[PDB]
Amino acid sequence: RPIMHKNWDWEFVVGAKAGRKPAIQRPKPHQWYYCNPKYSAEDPLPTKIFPPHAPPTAESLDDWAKFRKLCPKDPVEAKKFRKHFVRFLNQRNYDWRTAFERGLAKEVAVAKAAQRAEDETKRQEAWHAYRTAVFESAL
Amino acid sequence: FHTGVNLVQPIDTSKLTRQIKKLTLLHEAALTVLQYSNYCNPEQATEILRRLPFLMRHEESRVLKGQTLDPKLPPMFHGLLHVMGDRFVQVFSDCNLRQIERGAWALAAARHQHDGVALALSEKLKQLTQELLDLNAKPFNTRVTKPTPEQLNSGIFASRVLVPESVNQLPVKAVLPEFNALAGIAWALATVAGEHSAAAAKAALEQLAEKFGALQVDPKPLPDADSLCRLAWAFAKAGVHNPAAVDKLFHLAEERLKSQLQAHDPASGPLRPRCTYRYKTVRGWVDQHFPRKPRDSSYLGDTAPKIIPRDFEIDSLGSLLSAAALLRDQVPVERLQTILNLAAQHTAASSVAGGALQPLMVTYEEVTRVLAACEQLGFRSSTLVTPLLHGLPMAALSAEALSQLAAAATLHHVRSRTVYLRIVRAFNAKLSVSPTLVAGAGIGAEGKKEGEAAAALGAQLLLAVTKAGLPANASVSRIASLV
Amino acid sequence: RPALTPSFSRVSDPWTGEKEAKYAAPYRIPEEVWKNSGAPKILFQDPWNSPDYDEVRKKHAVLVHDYLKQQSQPINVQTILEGVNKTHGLVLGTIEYVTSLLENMLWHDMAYVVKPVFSSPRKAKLSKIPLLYGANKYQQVFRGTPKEVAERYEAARAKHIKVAFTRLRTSKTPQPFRRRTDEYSHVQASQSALGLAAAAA
Amino acid sequence: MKRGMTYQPSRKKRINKHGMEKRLGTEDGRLTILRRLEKGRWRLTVDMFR
Amino acid sequence: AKRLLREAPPFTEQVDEKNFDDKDYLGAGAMSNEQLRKELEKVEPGEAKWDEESPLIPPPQPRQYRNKGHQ
RNA sequence: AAUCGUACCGCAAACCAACACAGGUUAGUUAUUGUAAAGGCUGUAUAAAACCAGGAUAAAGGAACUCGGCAAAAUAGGUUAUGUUUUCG
Ligand SMILES: [Mg+2]
Ligand SMILES: [Mg+2]
Ligand SMILES: [Mg+2]
Repeated sequence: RPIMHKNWDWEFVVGAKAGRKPAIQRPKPHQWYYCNPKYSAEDPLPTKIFPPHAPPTAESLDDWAKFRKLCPKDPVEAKKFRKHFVRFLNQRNYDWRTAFERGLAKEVAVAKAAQRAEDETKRQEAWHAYRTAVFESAL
Repeated sequence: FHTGVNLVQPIDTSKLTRQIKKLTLLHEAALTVLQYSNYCNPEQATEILRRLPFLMRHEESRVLKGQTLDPKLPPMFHGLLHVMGDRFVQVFSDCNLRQIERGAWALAAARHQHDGVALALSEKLKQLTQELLDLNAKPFNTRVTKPTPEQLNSGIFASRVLVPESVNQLPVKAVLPEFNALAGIAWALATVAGEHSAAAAKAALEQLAEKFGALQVDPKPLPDADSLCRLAWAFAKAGVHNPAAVDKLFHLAEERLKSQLQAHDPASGPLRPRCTYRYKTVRGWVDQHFPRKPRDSSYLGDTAPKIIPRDFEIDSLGSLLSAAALLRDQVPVERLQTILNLAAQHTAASSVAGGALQPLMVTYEEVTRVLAACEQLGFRSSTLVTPLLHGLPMAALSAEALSQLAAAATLHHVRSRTVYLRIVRAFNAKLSVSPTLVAGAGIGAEGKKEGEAAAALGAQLLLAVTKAGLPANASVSRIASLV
Repeated sequence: RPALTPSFSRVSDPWTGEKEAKYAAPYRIPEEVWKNSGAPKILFQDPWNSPDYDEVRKKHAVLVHDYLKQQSQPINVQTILEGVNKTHGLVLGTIEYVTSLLENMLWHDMAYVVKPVFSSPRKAKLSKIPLLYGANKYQQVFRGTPKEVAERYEAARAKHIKVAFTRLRTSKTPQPFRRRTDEYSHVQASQSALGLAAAAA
Repeated sequence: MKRGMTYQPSRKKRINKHGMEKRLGTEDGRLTILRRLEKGRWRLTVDMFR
Repeated sequence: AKRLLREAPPFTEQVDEKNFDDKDYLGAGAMSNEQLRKELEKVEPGEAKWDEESPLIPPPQPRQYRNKGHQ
């Protein structure tokens, strides 16, 4: 079994394409796997739950092993300690999405600006050729 | 004031500082380095260099039990050092003494050779040699209130928050207060020196050796054991020939070892080194000579001290003695013998509490490093080896290592039945049958030994035991029968 | 690739304060011949901006900034214009354009200006003596010349110590705390690989 | 102040205050159940479901 | 909120800065096996006695951590 | 290793107010120097009445207004040699 899933339909992830379960509009972390349009029953199930936005460097994380070492011995403090650890894990899923959305926005803006420069260059070159023809025609 | 589009710099200084302090992976470091390496001031450029050696070790430890390190990382680690090395040279003229220490150490620690840095360090070492070895020299002061125009070029004061600084009262009667700073820089110059910068590095070090030898005073706080080792290896690597300087350096090491033993009372407990205990404070950090009690803070999550050793330890004795073997010809025999005896006394006293033996844990790498120096120096002593064997675990060692250890103990005339039994018992449990004897692998050696190789290891162990004179036991009898 | 004005005396600068076009006809003609003839003006000059309008402006600022770093004393805008043109050639046309670049540097603390001392506000307003500009080797967080920056830092340092101990006395943390937000996702990992490929190439 | 918000729903409160287990715990509650059986109401308690 | 009353628990990546080894040592040019055999044979079989040891010897004690002064 | 929750709304046109109600509704997180990344949202067709509501400007005078400086306006901030009163803070 792999640790992370690698085959995602990126049109579905960004939002241009509908999912395999259109009734679900905002998948949960454990619902992403079965909402993927490229779902297959032959692929082995990953051993951990990650969203499509997670980086490939998360395969070396072991969070519950560290939690046990930090476990307080007083049950009253232990319950609150565990509650904050679960809060930390859930928030980490939505930090990845925010970074994912900001990172893609910068790449899109760069590409759009580059196209704008090329279009103006072609228009100016075409006009210059037309201007030259006018002078040549008039001798 | 810093709102809008900056036509000169792509990233604001304050934001760049935030990213540097927020680094935990090499990929994140590569993202920052490959984009804004040309806009870092000396404070930012040197901070990245110090972190990189630690980030490389962290990733090697992130690998789980059944995984392996990504092969693309080590090439990237050296790629980032080279890029930062170039920027270090560009801003080298605006660094402080402390900043130069950070940048030089990072490259030397990573064993990355850079001609540009070596040439820059060579000129700096010459300038600092005549200033830091002067008798009328003052310690470096971090309490700056109104910086000079040249201090504004270091980038320390371009901050929107409080700048941490040491709160200690600087000594006013210290001799050569910055000797440790000079020793580290010289060692880095030797290590970072390349093929085209070797001549310049050697010339600068030779002048330092002559100045060091022609000195009639000793620093009031004696140089740390780590600094002494670094300076000794700076001469050894560079090939500097100066018996006067070499002898003086070993004299300081001898003096420090005696002082530690003189001021030790065995009734208190096993010998331990003197260290500097650094704690976090409101305005920065404070250094103490003795530890505090454990404390619970309402705001800090960690109140533990940073321990910076000053006296010698087994780790440093294996590096100082290594340098001595390289520089044997330049050291009088009398001084070498005195240091060797002091080293044995330091080891014996560090693992004894009250009237009973209390072994101190050591690793196999450390033991081999110490023994290798002794073999080169031809020093045989049972008071230095016996403490090392008691504190050495013998559960994960290969069969070959156990055989070598038994031979070493016999040659050093170690007389302890417990040590011999712990070795033969471990060796017997690793010698398996099938009709071919197989010797298991382990930390000590790579691979397994089968057939004659296993028999040879058994014969050597039996020969060592027979010379030692151990009474017959089950473990030895089984080994003899198999071999 | 600087272009000359129709008078063939200077180059046009990329900013909104430039009221002169770029001559672009295939043949060189005096202004008086074609300006009053009645022909369309777009046949002789280009009144628009270049496709690289933003990139050119950034390059010009770096040239001005680097030249100031090489200077050892504050100088006038006229000296800056002559020095840059001599070093690289005819690339800047007016002192007003250089002033606009300097204002951006002043705002972000990449440069500083030395102002005279006047006895009354009205004398200061009516004064016409040119100003002197310098440059910071690295970006700072305080305004003014290096002497002024040092004074401002000293006041700031005292305030920081005052605030930290007041917080401790009133049972607050001496130093504010936050949580570390993870800003490394799959997009960032792919950007790093792209960066290495470009650097290798 | 604006009035008319005297109902603040709570599922645990509703079951504990008017549930079948509560009505069967006292003699008066048992009499209430009989009265509702006599009148022939289809739902006896707010707590009832199939 | 954004403002914490104390340091957050160590749930993020923790980079360790303890016990960093960067010292220089000798090579691995040790003696050959045959040389060791010759040395052992040359050892005189001195009939000495063993030292008087305590009946129970405690196991090795771990060493305390160390840092560097390049802060 | 079984069992129950997992769709959608959740400062709201979906919950409490008879309503697609300018009201009420707990906790956790995020960008931003003088600003502000991500994400989210969107109004039948005109105009040169009186009058009403919420703003802006105003010559000379400056409380003459009125039960009443109601409302509106106003250098509003910081450091002071000296003096007064104190329960001495
Ligand atoms: Mg949902
Ligand atoms: Mg008026
Ligand atoms: Mg009146």
